[PDB]
Amino acid sequence: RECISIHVGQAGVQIGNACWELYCLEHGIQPDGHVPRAVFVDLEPTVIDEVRTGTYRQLFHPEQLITGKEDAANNYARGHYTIGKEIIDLVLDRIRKLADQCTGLQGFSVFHSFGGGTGSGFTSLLMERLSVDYGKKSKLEFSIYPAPQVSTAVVEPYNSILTTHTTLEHSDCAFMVDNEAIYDICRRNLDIERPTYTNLNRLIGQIVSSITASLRFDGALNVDLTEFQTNLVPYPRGHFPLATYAPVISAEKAYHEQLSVAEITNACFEPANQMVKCDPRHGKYMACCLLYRGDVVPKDVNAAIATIKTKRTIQFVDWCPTGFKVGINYEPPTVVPGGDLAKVQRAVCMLSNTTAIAEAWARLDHKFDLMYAKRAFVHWYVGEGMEEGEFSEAREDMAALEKDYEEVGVDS
Amino acid sequence: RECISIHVGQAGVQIGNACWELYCLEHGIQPDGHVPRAVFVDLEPTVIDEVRTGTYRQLFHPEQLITGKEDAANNYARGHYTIGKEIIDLVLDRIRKLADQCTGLQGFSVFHSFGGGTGSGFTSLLMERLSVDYGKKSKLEFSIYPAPQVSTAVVEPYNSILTTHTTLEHSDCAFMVDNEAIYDICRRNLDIERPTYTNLNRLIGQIVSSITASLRFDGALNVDLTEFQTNLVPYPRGHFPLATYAPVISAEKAYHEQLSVAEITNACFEPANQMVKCDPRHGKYMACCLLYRGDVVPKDVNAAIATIKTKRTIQFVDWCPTGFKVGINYEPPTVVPGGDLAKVQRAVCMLSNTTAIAEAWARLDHKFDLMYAKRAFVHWYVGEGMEEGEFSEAREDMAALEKDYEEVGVDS
Amino acid sequence: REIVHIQAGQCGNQIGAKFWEVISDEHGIDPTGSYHGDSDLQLERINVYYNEAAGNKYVPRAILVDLEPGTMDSVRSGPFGQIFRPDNFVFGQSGAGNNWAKGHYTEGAELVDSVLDVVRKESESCDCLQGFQLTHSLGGGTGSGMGTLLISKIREEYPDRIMNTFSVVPSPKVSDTVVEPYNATLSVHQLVENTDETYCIDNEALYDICFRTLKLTTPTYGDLNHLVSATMSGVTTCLRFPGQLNADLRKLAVNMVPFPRLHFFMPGFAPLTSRGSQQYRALTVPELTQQMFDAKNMMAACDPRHGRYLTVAAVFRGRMSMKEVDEQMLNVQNKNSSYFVEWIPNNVKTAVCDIPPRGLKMSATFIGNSTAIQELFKRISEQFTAMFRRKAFLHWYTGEGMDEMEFTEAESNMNDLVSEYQQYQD
Amino acid sequence: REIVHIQAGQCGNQIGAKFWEVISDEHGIDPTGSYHGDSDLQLERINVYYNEAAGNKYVPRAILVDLEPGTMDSVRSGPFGQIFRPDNFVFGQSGAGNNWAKGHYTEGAELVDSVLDVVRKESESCDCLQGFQLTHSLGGGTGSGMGTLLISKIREEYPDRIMNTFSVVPSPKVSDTVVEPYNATLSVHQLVENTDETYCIDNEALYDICFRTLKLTTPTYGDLNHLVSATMSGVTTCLRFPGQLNADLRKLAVNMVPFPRLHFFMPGFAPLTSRGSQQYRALTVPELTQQMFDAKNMMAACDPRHGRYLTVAAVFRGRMSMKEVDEQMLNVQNKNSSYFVEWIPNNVKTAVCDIPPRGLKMSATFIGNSTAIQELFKRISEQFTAMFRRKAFLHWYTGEGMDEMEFTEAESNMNDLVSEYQQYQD
Repeated sequence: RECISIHVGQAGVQIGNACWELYCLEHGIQPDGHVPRAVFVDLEPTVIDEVRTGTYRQLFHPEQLITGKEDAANNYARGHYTIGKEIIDLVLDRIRKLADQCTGLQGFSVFHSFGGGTGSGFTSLLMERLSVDYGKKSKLEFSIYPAPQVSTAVVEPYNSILTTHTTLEHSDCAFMVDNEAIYDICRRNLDIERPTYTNLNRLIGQIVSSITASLRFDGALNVDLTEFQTNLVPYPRGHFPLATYAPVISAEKAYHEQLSVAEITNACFEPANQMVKCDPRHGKYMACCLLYRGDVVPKDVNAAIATIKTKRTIQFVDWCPTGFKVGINYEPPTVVPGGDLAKVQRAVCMLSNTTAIAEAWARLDHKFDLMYAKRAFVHWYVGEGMEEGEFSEAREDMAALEKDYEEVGVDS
Repeated sequence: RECISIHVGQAGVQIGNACWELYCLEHGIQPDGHVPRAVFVDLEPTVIDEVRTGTYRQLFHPEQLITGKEDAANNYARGHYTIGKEIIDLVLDRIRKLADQCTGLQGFSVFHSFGGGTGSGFTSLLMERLSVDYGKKSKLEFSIYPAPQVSTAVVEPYNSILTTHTTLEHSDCAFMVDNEAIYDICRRNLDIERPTYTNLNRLIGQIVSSITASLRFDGALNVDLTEFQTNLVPYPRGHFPLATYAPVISAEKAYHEQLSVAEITNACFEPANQMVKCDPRHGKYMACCLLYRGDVVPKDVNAAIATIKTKRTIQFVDWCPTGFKVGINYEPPTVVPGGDLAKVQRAVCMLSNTTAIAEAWARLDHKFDLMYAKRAFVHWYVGEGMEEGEFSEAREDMAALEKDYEEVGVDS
Repeated sequence: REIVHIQAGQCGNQIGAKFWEVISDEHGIDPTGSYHGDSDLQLERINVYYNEAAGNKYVPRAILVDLEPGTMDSVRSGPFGQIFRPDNFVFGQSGAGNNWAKGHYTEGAELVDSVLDVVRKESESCDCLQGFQLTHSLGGGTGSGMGTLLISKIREEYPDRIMNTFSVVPSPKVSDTVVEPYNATLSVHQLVENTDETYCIDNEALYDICFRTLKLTTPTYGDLNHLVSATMSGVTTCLRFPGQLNADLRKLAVNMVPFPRLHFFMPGFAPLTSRGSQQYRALTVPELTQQMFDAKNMMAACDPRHGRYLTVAAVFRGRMSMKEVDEQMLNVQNKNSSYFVEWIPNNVKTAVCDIPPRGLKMSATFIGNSTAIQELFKRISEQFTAMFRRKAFLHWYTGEGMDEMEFTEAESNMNDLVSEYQQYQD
Repeated sequence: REIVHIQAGQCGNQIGAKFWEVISDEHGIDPTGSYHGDSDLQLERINVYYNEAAGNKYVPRAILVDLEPGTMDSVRSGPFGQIFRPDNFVFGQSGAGNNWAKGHYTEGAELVDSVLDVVRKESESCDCLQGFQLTHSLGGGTGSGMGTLLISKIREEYPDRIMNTFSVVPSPKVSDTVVEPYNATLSVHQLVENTDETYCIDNEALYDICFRTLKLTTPTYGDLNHLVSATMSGVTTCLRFPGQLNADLRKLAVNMVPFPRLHFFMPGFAPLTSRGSQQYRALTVPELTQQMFDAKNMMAACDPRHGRYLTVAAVFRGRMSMKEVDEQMLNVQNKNSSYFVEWIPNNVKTAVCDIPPRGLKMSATFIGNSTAIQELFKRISEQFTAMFRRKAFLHWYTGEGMDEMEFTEAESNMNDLVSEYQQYQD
């Protein structure tokens, strides 16, 4: 029934504090109410401390807040092997102590930031140690994969080609939200050149609320977590769909809010609104899980979608007749009291697997090579319990992820 | 009906003052009320004096407070033979003067600290002289055996391989509480790097309250002292079970207190909560006496235990179908007004014989050899009325305690 | 006689709320209240759907099967939601995944025994059992998979009592799900081989019939459901009323199924006029047959005009002349001799209750067994292949312990089912 | 006629408080008060359980045997606790160790004479003695050992008067003790050879029957006990009431025990519906037999459906038709001819009191002698061997003056007892 969550890496923790905020906010549980149902991991104390100093301070147990005073290191190796190792046990312990206390759970919603040290590496083995300790569950990892041109870390790809290959054979469904492609939404669909990280977080903090929160919440067309991976992954590769939200209108500027279904659903497939720089440049969808929430008439949907199924310029895979999982919830969304999110009475958090990422992965793989081609910051990992193996052998890994996402599509 | 108690050795006396404190505390008998029912022995005045100067000063009779102004000596020999001898008579006298005054007693809860001078030696002959003067009773000795790595005395093992062999053929059931493995609980399950001895004492001072106090106290499933040894020792070796407590939560930090039975019972078998560095590294339980107290529904137990009986990873001995003595009391625990103990409305003081100590004894025996192998501080005992005999012949003793605790298990 | 409704899945469930919303009023049973019945006749036959315990509490004898709590917890937390004895709620807090395989082999298969248990407690209620009503959608997990199992088990336990199935076959134009043809083809398969009377409804055949035959501009689901529930009341419950010429599930079955497949029908209600205005009362009777027998007005997607009929059952329920009824039916059978199949001299099965739908003067449920429904299983079957060919979202099935030969099976089966049905259109 | 209850051990004791809590109200006897009886019939037969001294003080004629003070000092310090004459309390302040051997050979053996003393003071009370009621648990000292002795002595003192035994056989799933099979196997042994009517109850068969047949979410012990005590009231006390066709311990015994073992039964109550809602009143009668004869609802652990019956005794107590009673029983005997053994043309022993359980309209205690209980002594017997083999916690027995041949004895005996019972299942 439940779904634990492990927010790993400063980012996964910032986003965590955010997604965790939106929660109580739409459940009437102020600062000090019940008890969360997740954990927080980081090898840099000062960040988890922000959850220990700032807002939502006492809504957590100093037990579900793991820290390694030591060093973060923007390098996979160190975070996965060398350092990150020391903490893992302890980490697990909570996701085994928190996993027990419950009643027939469904899985762990993992929150990490692909291209980091504590986020890429660590998790790599966290999800790793999970796939074995609970192979019998769902492993949906919600990632924030590398901005297409606006990356931060100098190494980023090293850290992301490595978190992909190690987690690939362990996740159930990996959701993806592109940090940059979300900015566009903040520039083009909300207008603000002042987007603090605290915003992107409010956003995913939204799209995510549509996943677990409301879905695990009764409705006219419930959709379990398992449901996802089933209706969402055509193949064992921990396939990565993309998150998209519909009423991303500004709560100040424009106001046409009352945008009946027929509109908000069409607003999902236009590439300029998908929290991912993977513009459907060719990527044929192969399965979409249209999660609606608020006042929505099933016919409105079983029509708004019909209209789409016949737009053709939206070309769905061949081997897939119908790939539209319509998830209907009741309670409308719940916008921050005064952030910058419109606040409509219905939304569409549609996520999907698109042959599109054939790109995004490509463009991120290429990156890697360029540097590896010169070993660049390699000495930083080797000296951290890794080898020419793990790199070269994780490169070959993704290689067959560029062929995979190619074969499962583009061909009939 | 009753059970006298002889707190021997400074420690056994500190722990005594503690266990003795918790008592009145949950019986509404302030500083000056009724009359205890035990005695205090030590060959170092200044310590028993602490019971004569400090708190619970007038709650005792200067008659049940035995002291030998002389010298303690952190050596068995001296305490058992040479010095300790002189006092014994007098000591006995009280446990014969206090044993008479009562009405059909059941035994003497002895409190000693294995690796001491007055605690190891002395008692050795105290329990010794008891097994003969009242063979017809219970001799449950509550020990605080040698910290696995954090011992104090330099000789400790000499003193503990000697208190074991001499008491072995005299005790009924020897309870064991590991000083170090209790610290962990103070670090990991209560959080405090400031644990004064006065705390560990509050703890055993708790687990012990669950033994005598409340048990000898009416309830829905009473358990007599005899009951123990019967349901707890499979074989004449004064077998040593381990003490464990369940709601060892902090009365400040976390607060999930309301942790229904189903939880507190599972919290007993996780090795990080057992007042003994004998982690069930393999030791198959062979009998557990789950003493519950507070609001507990017999079905809750006769279910919470059922769930356990089928966890298998908790492997019980072969020759033992069912080894679960469910002891239910009414009155919930009673935490110090403002120490650091949570204060729940139900607890589980489960004690048991585990093939685990096969370890603890091993690791403590080995110690001994190393030193004996060089005679180390041998001249300190010899010159105190002992011989190459008592050592070598008490070593061979435990040897068959390493084989015993091995044979009664690991085999089918 | 008796029956025991079955609310499989959410849809089948959502509808339960509407089928019982109605039926009750058509039997004067308030939430937990008793029989307030404006009359005295809405009681002598209730048993068919309730049970006697208190003396004011006649509880609906249905089953609520679903692997998604929130749903039944919306039906149980709203209006009439508090009339079902909790024992009726056979939930599966598991992940009610949208996979036919997840609710038929892996997740549902567990919750089944705890269902059959009750389906027996209700069957062994009292008197004599007739059959079970089954509501669900063939486009999801708890619906097509788990509900299609519930029957395969029911039909092994009482191959005597009947099995009406109310399926919400995947609407054409737009599919309210993606694997739809997967969850569907797989459930129709189970249907063609267990239940012996199926009434296929189409969310979009309804909209139409609900937005143009009821100037209704905002047809919420509640409505669609409501309209449907209107038909299933005319069918069953109705005939369990007096009549110059009454029938009952069997008659309906033994007059409508020429060949054992089970065959699926297409229900149609009679007075379907917009509120105020339209209240034309042109309901003498030629007006009802006018209605019922037109293309639009067939809850099905397909249009009768696109294929002969094998059988028809105008189950009227309102005082009328066995002459103006028996007569009309004829001209109708002659004006359209073209499509009405010939090897059956009298395709039509005229049925006639007495008391009409509570507030109406004259109505008539239509249960058509036309060969037209060929052009629907075709549809479904097509969608399958077009996506099966590429094994589209197949990993969500297999990965749930399924078979590559299972899908083959169903399609073929249900695909052949299309074939046969044509054997009569010719 | 008369009887003298016996509260052996804590459990048997705890239950005493519930058996007397009930029974009294079913006889209008307030704490120390007298007969407030809403009627006048709840008095002409009380004697069976009380004694006349004052004129408002009818004191329960039971025995409270236990080696743990705190217990009886909880039963005597609470509600009805102050109605037992202190003479009744035969305590053993000793160490009530959880050892069968400690309460049967070493510790209990002493307290015995001071018990028999009273069991005679009560027997030689007045009029004519029928038998003694015995409550206890076969999973402890004061219960299985000392109580199993109390009877071995009773049955030597009056091999004429009967001996009903209410045993709380060790529940499966989870054992509320560890040596359980030790204390058990050893007591069943004593039972199969002294008492001649045993009613085995299972703390978990109750939970179930108490958490699903009574939506009761927090079934405290008090409850379980309460439910049990409900059955033992229907049995005895009840039949000591008028009836179109009344029976009494013997009838019950002389109709239920085909072969001298003593055989153990499995009690089942009739109206077992959740409070508010469920209060369906579907209690015409087919509803009671519906109840009583189902699997769940058998206080035993095993399920009847897993083995024929030898005898059955529906001891109803509420005005009904000797026709709708005598009749129902039949169909029941024919719908399940499969399991009901054949060499007994009429297994069932219909019994019929008049006055029902104080606040209810119609009830019926069920006392089944099914061969199914084979699959329980099996259980117990298994647990033994698996642990006996290694002499697990045996030192607590022997060290108490026991024998390595004693355990052998019991197991075998009780083990053979399993054998025999199968001799009829076939």
